Amino acid sequence: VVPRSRFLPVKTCSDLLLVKSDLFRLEHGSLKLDPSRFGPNPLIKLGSHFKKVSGFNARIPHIPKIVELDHLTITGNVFLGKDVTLRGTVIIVCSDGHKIDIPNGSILENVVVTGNLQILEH
Amino acid sequence: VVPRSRFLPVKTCSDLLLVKSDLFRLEHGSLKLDPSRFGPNPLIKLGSHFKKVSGFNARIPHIPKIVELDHLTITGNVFLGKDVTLRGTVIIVCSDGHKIDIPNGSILENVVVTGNLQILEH
Amino acid sequence: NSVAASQMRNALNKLDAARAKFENELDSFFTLFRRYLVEKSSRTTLEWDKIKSPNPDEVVKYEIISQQPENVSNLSKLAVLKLNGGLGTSMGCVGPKSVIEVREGNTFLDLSVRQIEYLNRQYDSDVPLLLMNSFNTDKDTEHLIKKYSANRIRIRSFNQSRFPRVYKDSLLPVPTEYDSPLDAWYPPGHGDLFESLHVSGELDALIAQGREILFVSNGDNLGATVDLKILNHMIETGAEYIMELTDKTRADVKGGTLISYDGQVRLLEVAQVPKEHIDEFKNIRKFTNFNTNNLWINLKAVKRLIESSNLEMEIIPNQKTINVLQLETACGAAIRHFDGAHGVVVPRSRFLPVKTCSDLLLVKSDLFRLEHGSLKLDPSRFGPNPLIKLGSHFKKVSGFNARIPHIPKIVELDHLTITGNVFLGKDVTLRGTVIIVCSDGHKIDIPNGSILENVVVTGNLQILEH
Amino acid sequence: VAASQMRNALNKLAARAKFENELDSFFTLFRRYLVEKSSRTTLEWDKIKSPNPDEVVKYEIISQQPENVSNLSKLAVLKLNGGLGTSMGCVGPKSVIEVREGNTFLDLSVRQIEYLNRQYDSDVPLLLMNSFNTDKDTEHLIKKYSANRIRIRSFNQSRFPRVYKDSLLPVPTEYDSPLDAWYPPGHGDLFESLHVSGELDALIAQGREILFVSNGDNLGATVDLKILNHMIETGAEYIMELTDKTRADVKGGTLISYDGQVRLLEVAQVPKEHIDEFKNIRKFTNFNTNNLWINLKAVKRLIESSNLEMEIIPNQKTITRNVLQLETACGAAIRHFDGAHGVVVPRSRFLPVKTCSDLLLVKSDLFRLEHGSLKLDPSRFGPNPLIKLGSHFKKVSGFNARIPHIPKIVELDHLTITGNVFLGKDVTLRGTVIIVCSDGHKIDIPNGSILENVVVTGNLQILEH
Repeated sequence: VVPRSRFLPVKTCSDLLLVKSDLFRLEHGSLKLDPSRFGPNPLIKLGSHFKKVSGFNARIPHIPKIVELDHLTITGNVFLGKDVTLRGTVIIVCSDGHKIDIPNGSILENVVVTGNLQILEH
Repeated sequence: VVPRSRFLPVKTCSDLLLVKSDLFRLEHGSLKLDPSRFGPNPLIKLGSHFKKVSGFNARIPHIPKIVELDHLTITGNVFLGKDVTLRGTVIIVCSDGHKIDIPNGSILENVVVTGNLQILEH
Repeated sequence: NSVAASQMRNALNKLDAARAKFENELDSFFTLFRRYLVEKSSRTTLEWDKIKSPNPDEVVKYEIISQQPENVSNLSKLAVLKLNGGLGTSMGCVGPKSVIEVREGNTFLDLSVRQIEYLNRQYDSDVPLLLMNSFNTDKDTEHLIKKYSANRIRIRSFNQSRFPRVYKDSLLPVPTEYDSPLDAWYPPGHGDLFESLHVSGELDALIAQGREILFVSNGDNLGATVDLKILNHMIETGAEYIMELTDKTRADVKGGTLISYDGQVRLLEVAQVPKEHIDEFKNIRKFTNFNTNNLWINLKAVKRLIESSNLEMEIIPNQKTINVLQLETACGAAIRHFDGAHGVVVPRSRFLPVKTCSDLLLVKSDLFRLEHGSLKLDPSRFGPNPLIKLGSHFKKVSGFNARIPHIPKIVELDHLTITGNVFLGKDVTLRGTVIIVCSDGHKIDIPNGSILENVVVTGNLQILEH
Repeated sequence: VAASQMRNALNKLAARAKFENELDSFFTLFRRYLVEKSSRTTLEWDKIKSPNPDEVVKYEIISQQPENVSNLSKLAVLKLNGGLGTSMGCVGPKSVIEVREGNTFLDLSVRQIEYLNRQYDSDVPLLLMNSFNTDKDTEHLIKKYSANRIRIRSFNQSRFPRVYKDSLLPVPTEYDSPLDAWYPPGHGDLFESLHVSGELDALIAQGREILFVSNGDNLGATVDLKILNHMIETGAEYIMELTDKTRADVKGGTLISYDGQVRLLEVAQVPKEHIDEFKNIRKFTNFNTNNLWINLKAVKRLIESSNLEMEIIPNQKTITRNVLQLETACGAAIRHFDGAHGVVVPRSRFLPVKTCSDLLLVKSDLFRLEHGSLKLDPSRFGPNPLIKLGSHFKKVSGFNARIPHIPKIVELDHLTITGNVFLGKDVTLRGTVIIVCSDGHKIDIPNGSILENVVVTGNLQILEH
């Protein structure tokens, strides 16, 4: 037996977000977990507009501060802004047809988010 | 001929957002305009769900930081989170029968926002 | 008196009533209100520097109680009170929250009886159930208690205090007469327990009836059975107050805990943590426990501290518009003012609260069996219980039954969260994580027999009898 | 080490005139880069001062100067022309994009100098400084202006190589190996190339004393006589036209006195600690409108002694086979010139056309056209209306799609149009108009509608019955 310390798989862009976040520091080719972080890692379930890697960067070009997040699950067509913070449980689910722009700096915590929202450069 | 300083009518909950904001420090019963603020007040055209004071408080229970705003226009049924910052020009227009919930700590700067976003305490 | 205080004692001069002079009520209100304003001057928040974490003596783990004693004779003294001042409007109900059907037809109060009925029978004893009511509930409870005529329990109810609500702006005692509008009073919290417990004379009568300890629990806590091993621990270590604590889960933060402060154990709530430090408090990793409000309180000690008026608890100035101001206190806070008073951890087994219809689904499911008024968890179930977060079309109880008339098989479910207008069919099974979220405007009928497992469900779907 | 790597790799050839004098002129910059790349490339903040009436002249002064006609014999006019028209959908130079009443940029300038000439009897030469991305298309194009009251001439600037950002080796290998591998090194290249062409020799040779340089896409850059005489009375060798800065132009360049000389401070030269002060338009009130009056003789001498040397602008860019484009700005050269200083003009002489929004403005009843110049309407009391057209309006094609009939807007303050919106014949836009149309919708504003102070939203289709 060995601790998950050494089971850190990247199967899926959902895994790509985890290892890209502030939840890890990169030292000598190794992802060392934060001292703050005293649990299991958060359960990230990004839906499929996040499957391919071009899709994922399109949508998460600025990795959110996820250090106090348990369960994130995002569904449908969603674009996260710069400097977004996720906390507790965040369920964002944009239904077929629509698309949601989550504003820059927005900070979501224990919340279900749904609908249309388009944000455009004036 | 005085400076506009000695003209600060409060006719409308738009005026109310202004005088209630980080634009002014209060001191011995007088609104002192913030020193950094270089020139004319920002132009605030809140729409009609904002007319009565009841509605105003409904949607802005947390006056957004606006010390760097020029133009804000808000039309339709819109709710504003804790710690919003409005820089430059913000236009939030929400169509008939919709609703939009601006998420806590969002930094809206120079944008047009439109759509239908519900944010629900999970 | 003070300037604003002599204006309120002037209302004590301001306040068809033959020898029923509620001066007792008015006076107790005065002491609180005056001090409320006195504490209005200073920072009224414990110094963070001097808050220290409890040591094994002050907060005893469960294992330590567990394998120790078992003494029947003890029941001679034990009494059981159930806090009953709550209305059930937040669950969409006219009346005492505790008369809502919670499981298989049984109300909270039924289950209270059943559980105690069975305590009395198992050891041929006579322990009484005590229902502390309030002016909002007292009327209904005395009628509702009449049903158990010829049971194996002596249910005895009593009212707490009536206190006058105030105005946020003018800060003057809102009403005028012994009863102008009912929606003008308020019960002074469950800290007001002690005064009206002895003002009713249940303090005496219980001591006189030969009883020495109350086991106090909430109306809406189904887990709070009588733990003999505790009644013993409390009686051997001759403690005068025992608070039951359970491990704080990620969604328990806001709740208060016991600390060690100036060599006493006392109850720290968020309101009494300074704003620079609240986040540290809410940190579950630094505050492993919280108060379940399952309290064992030495009756003798209550008399002592009441007659030597020392029982002094923090003021919660809750505000409601019917803006207005309600000054109330909590039973738990008094803990410091008791000799040998300490805390005891206990498993969630006995923290089973029904705040919310989301909680109603949990306790209604196959996840529990009902034995002797007790919800015993399945043998299969070896974890934490599932996190159920039903959205608001589920807030009132008529709404919830409309929508979940047939409780789903939830035995292998972790996280369920449903949002918007959703109707669950007969024989639905939930597994793993189920996130059903129907957006504004729409409504989703989940077909009969449907079985959802690790799935996000969304959209419109209407199902109609052909 | 990066030096000899550049000079050796740059020396490979694979022609009658050796284009080396540029590849070497490059090496001078490309090297300099390394030197500065290391240490401080930020002027000491603590030494900057705000100019004397000496160093920035207000118009109040110039306003009353002669308006001399007989010195056009000293004037030669230049427009910068290395800019493409793609960011407006179009292709070819920017300068040939229809701007007003079928007139391109080029057309309007020609019309103006032609007018200058005819009205005054003077043969003022027009000069288009092209680039490789414009030269040929401008050479054939200009030939349309045959038999005119205008002596038009063009020329090309330098064809510097791009450099690979990571490897720091030059992009091309051959004299033509991809057309992606070259870049024109900015309007600071003006002099250097004005020299290599020989118009510099020709202008002096033919008695032209002063160049009046302006951007291609500036429509207000007319010849101001009132300024010409100021410039000659003072004998100053370089004059930079500056205009007040507003909310929308914080990060434009401005002019300052600094350790004895007047120079242009751009944002890059400011310590990262200080931009929260640089952008206070209470403290830095003008910007370089890029209308530059310039003494040709002074240019000759300065080139000959290699005294002209502007601030390095790296500008990192990308193309598919990241890369670096070291370039420079004529405006910044002002320090090296003697007597040099600035003059505060009205915004009139700043009318950039960067965007189809600008295009709506200059095409509207806001301006009457007269002999190649946009005259702003007399009634119009103060600042131009603020036009923020959205993205379906970016390309010129789309613009014409939706506004084939420029709306009357002489009384507009703010217009914002977002989404897919079509505008009828004879619309009038008063005050504030906000038309925002959601994703997947369309809105047809009906003929002769008067929108004044409104928010319009929805989904209206209007169909020829």
